[PDB]
Amino acid sequence: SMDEECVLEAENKKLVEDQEKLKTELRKTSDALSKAQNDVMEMKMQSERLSKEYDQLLKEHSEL
Amino acid sequence: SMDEECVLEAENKKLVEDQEKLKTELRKTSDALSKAQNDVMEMKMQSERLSKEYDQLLKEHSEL
Repeated sequence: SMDEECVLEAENKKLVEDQEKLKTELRKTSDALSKAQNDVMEMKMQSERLSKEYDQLLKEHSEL
Repeated sequence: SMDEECVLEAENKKLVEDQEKLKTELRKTSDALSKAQNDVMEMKMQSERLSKEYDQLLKEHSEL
């Protein structure tokens, strides 16, 4: 009936609105996860580089 | 019409099901982010600690 349809329509508008909010939130959370995963990666290869230069410093002083 | 009603109904079902997919997906991502944020703090304190003894090691050798 026309009334049932108008209820379904109203419900569908609300669900689409909620889906937009949910997608937005998923998108932010997901970006944040990505950035954090890069930061952990960038700090590791940074840290490795640093340790190599550390050991090298020790050597510069162990071999004169 | 009854055709329209049946389409709206099908769409309503799909939207409710997708809403659950999105909620779970969000909950998982949020948990993963939580873990990665902890790893960032871990990574940080390691890298900074390393960097500090490196700067100290450099300072000890520097005066001309």
